[PDB]
Amino acid sequence: DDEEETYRLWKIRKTIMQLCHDRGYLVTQDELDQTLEEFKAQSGDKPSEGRPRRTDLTVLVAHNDDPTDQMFVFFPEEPKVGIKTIKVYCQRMQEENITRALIVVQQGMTPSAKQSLVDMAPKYILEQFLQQELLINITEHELVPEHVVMTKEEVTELLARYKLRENQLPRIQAGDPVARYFGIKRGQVVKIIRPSETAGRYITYRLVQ
Amino acid sequence: DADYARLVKGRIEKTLLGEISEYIEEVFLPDDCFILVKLSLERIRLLRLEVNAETVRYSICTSKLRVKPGDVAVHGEAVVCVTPRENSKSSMYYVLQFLKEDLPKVVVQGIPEVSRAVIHIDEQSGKEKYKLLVEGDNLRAVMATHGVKGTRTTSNNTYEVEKTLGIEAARTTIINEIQYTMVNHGMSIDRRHVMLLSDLMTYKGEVLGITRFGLAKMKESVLMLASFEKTADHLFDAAYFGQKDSVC
Amino acid sequence: DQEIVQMIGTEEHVMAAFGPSLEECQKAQIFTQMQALKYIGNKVRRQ
Amino acid sequence: RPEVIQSHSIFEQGPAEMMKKKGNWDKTVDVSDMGPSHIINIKKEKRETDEETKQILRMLPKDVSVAELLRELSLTKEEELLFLQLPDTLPGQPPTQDIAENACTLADLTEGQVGKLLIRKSGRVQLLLGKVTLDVTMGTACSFLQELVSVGLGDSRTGEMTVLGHVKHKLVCSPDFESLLDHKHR
Amino acid sequence: KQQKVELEMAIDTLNPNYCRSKGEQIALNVDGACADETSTYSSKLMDKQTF
Amino acid sequence: MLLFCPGCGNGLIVEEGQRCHRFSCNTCPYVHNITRKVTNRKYPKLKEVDDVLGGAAAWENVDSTAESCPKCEHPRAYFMQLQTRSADEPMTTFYKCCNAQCGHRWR
DNA sequence: TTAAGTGGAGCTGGATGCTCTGT
DNA sequence: TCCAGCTCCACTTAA
RNA sequence: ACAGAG
Ligand SMILES: [Zn+2]
Ligand SMILES: [Zn+2]
Repeated sequence: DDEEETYRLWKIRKTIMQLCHDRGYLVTQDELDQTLEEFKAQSGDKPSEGRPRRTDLTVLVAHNDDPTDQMFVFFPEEPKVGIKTIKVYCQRMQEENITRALIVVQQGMTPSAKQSLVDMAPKYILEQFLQQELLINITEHELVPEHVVMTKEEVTELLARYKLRENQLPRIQAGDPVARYFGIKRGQVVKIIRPSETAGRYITYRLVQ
Repeated sequence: DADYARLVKGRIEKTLLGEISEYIEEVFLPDDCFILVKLSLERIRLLRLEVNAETVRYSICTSKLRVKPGDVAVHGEAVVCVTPRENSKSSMYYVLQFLKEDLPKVVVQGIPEVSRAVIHIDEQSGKEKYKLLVEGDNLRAVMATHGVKGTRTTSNNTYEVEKTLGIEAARTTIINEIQYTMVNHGMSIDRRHVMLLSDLMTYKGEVLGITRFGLAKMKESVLMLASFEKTADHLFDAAYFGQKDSVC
Repeated sequence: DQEIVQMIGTEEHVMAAFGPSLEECQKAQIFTQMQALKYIGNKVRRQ
Repeated sequence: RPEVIQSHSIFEQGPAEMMKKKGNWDKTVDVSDMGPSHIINIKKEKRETDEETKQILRMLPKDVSVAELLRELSLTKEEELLFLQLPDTLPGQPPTQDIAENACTLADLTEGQVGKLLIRKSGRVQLLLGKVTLDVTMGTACSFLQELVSVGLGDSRTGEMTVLGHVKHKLVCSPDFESLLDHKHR
Repeated sequence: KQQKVELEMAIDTLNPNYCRSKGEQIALNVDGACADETSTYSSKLMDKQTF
Repeated sequence: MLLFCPGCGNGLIVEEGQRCHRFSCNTCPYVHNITRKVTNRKYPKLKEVDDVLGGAAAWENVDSTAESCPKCEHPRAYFMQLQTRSADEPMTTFYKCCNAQCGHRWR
């Protein structure tokens, strides 16, 4: 191979940039439009190219809310990541005082490591992604509508317009791929823009629960 | 053109080791005994598969009676040898007779859940383009092979679409698939009926069936639940839980 | 074991199919008629 | 295990695969010309088809009764033991044996000529055993060992056992029911 | 009468096809180690096959 | 492959002795020393090749001074030989001609 | 070495159309 | 006649 | 419990 392996490290990186951009992190125009033949320049073929610590991202600051709110993306090399490698990434994350990270596992994650991500801390939140999910940006798939994470001042209008409580809205799971993509948590509301058969649009709403 | 279709077809359609080997042989020598597999590299070169002897070493060593990487050698670009080891669990070292029927059925290339794939042809005068039909049950893998346009592949199965693309893509698949089945038998239904059915199936975030199990997750009322199926169990549970039933 | 396989069949694929069944009886100590009848006896449901 | 395995466009030479395969197993430790290492050529292990016993070496169609009798007459004058199956009743009467039209067997008859065996053109073979002619055909081709042995209890408690020879071919004799019935239909 | 023949055939031990190490074990299982008043095999090895 | 003991006719197993590998019975002393190379070939079924060569594949068997095809009497045709089953089959010969205003398939 | 969390396999209990018309 | 939950048991990780 | 009818 080597032609195929670099293709993944370009497509995965490209999707993570669009994922970070859609979450509202500061992403530059040359990161999103990074071409395959341009990817070959900073990191080349597999002997020169390094997977565990060359392709890591940390430049992503939450430029809307605050430049100190920052997030990692990590690319482990072992297909099943143990707690040891998690603890390695956690203490590096502890030193930098960053509170969010993405871990991009290649085949899976061992069960005792998965349990750690639930309870390591509420103030140190890490999201597992399999790379096989990142080879295709699901927000550009033809069956997936536009999702828009609503602000609290807009949720308060939705519930006022219909005179609802929150627990009467339809539900969306936190384990949903598109919920994971936007990184939303319980009690956020997503606006969903379904396309009509005509030129028009229908607007619907869901509650994360 | 078809030359590109057959490449990526060969990246999803399962091929077994026995399908690309011109023979497999046991060899007993005075100093050692082993099983040997010679790959038919002519047939590899035609079927456009990206496998060789060094890759077949990686197809083996996974889920095959804990065979060791050391025990598998790649003495030439066409040959592999699997030195048998004692299973040391409900078996005799003579486990070569297990491998001689099992080693061909290991998967060297492709997606394990795909039974077959076929190329399909359009007949319109304006164009000619080839779509690939996959009879199998791993949507995520087919969305991620090099050379499949992952943004426009679809599935019949609502459970696969839910697990891969979320509840709102599963909701559209219930609409598309019911409407497809109705149109083929010449029935017609206004879209607003199949729309409401799919929105009832997905409003709690999971695709719930119209079975007794799905209805027990949707409906709170004991007497509604007890007037369909499992009429005894729902009434004893309401007694245990002390549930009060809205007569609404 | 030979006279069993003679009855079942002497084609190579018929022998290959029956092969894993010889390899079961040789794991147990069943080599004799009396041993085999003892094995069946310990499986019979008593009426 | 490194997963990103590399491949190349070059075409494998035919002899290069052949000679690589050759070097993998042509090595031999046959130098031990010793007793233990030696092996008895007449006690090889039995490959399962008994006609095909030889799996290791120092390096079929079916016969018909006209051909069997021709080989033992012209090509080889050596005597050979056939084994033949007769019908349940021969066309005789038990001579003075105190009966009822009971079955007649070879144990009831007396020594002498009993009949004649005819080979016809086109391979038909008949056993003319009286006025009637019985048909003779080849039986199942056995290929296990068969031994024809005498047992004689020459004394009250002891005696002699003697092996007279091996048996190779089986003949089946049957009545020609079409000819018996074409005499007098019913 | 009720014809039931039995034969006993001798198998040699100096030929290479006899694993004497295993032959000593099987003979020791069948016969008690030194009794030899009644014994299937006279020698310390399996001498005979019965048909 | 199944091999059976000349003595008792139980099934043999392969084991290792002090000088050679042996076929050995489990129930009698009989052993057979593997003195020389012994083999058993399976020859399994390969894939179909029918829809693999159609549509301008990467064939290569053409050579200088090759014969013309019998209908067009021009060398504008490819020819190849392949095994259709396992390599103990005698190879079959097949050829296809593609010319202007002329499509045919021949054997 | 073993405590433990999670895979895979067998057991169990549930369900299978609407009515009249007679013996 | 077909199909979801519940429980038993091997099978790696991890200390 | 069986047969009918639509
Ligand atoms: Zn034996
Ligand atoms: Zn032509």
